Amino acid sequence: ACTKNAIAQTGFNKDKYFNGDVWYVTDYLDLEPDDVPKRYCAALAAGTASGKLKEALYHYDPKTQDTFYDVSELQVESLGKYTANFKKVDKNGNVKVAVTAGNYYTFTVMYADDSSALIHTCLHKGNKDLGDLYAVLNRNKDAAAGDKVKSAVSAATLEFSKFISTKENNCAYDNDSLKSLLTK
Ligand code: HEM
Repeated sequence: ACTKNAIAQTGFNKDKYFNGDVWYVTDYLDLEPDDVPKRYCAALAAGTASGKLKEALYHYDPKTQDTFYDVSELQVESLGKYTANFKKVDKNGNVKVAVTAGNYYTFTVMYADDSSALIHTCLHKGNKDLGDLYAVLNRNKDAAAGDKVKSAVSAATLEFSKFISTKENNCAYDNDSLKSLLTK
């Protein structure tokens, strides 16, 4: 179940966030913690491609090796808050599971600057959801969370100490695929 109406950053700069570059998840918190593994790897690219607002996602379970990519065109609900219907693709953008009604995520940018961000997502996959999932992002996959983003975690009435880091999982990413997938 998702339970939070995440508030988007006041003054969110959409063009900076959606600049075509990659964001790495460094830390995450699911309010239903058993919905996701204790060890995980994830990243995304976010950009406008031929006028269309896009995200490309990458998930990797470092223990099971379960791997998947997704592409979505985001619809705007308000500045910094989006609804994304996703398609599972291979790294080259070939469709494995087409877009469908019931497959979407919400995506709220709670805080962002040039290097760091805090997001909330609620994933819906038919009648399943994966809970309220918060993620700390950085442009540098190895960056420890700094004071701007940690303060934003506090401002959301969360505790950064409870987030799970992705940093000790040997995560290696294909940035080229993420960038190219924005067009797909
Ligand atoms: C920016 C952040 C994230 C977004 C927008 C997001 C989005 C999604 C989407 C769209 C799917 C469905 C993929 C498909 O079936 O095509 C998915 C699945 C999944 N995500 Fe995420 N995710 C994010 C971060 C994470 C993180 C950090 C974790 C783990 C800690 C995670 C764990 C999972 C798992 C385990 C699944 C598979 C669910 C299933 O097998 O049905 N995700 N996510």
